[PDB]
Amino acid sequence: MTEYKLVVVGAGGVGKSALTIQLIQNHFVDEFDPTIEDSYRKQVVIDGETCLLDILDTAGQYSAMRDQYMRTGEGFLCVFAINNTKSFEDIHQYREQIKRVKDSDDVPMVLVGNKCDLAARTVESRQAQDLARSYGIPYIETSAKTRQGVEDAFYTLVREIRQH
Ligand SMILES: Nc1nc2c(ncn2[C@@H]2O[C@H](COP(=O)(O)OP(=O)(O)NP(=O)(O)O)[C@@H](O)[C@H]2O)c(=O)[nH]1
Ligand SMILES: [Ca+2]
Ligand SMILES: [Mg+2]
Repeated sequence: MTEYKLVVVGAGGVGKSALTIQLIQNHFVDEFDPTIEDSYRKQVVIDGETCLLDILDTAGQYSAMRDQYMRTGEGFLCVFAINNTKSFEDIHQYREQIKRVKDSDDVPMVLVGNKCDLAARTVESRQAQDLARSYGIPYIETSAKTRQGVEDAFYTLVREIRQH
């Protein structure tokens, strides 16, 4: 069937692994031993259509391996956490690097603000909505913990790949 290659990127500790596992296994894991991090495949139904998601959950930081997953990846979730200002400031660098390897300022992407279940917010929604608008991509707030917005974020990325 149709297979969509999705890649999850962003700074250390924003929730890349928890987000991926929440989508794949429908629960919240508190910690991961990066015995690779790596790749998962899932059959899902999106807009009536059944299809295959191949999701790579990346490390925060081999240049050729990084460039390699950026080049083969079809869509990207760019994750920060709403309680970590530094993670939001790093977003620019992840997006720039993807655009530079793919040779396109039109790569399918969704800006993800994770940990929205938390009280100690340091990044306002309006700031992140502005950044996303500046890139011309959607913004979605998520919580891997409560599952808020998780399906929306991944499913929106797939649609962005189709609408490309
Ligand atoms: N409150 C809350 N905590 C979360 C959420 N998502 C992840 N966490 C917690 O935040 C920490 C980071 O999660 P993790 O998935 O390991 O992050 P990561 O981005 O994969 N880190 P790394 O880049 O080092 O692989 C973990 O302690 C996890 O339990 C969320 O939505 N809400
Ligand atoms: Ca280039
Ligand atoms: Mg991880």
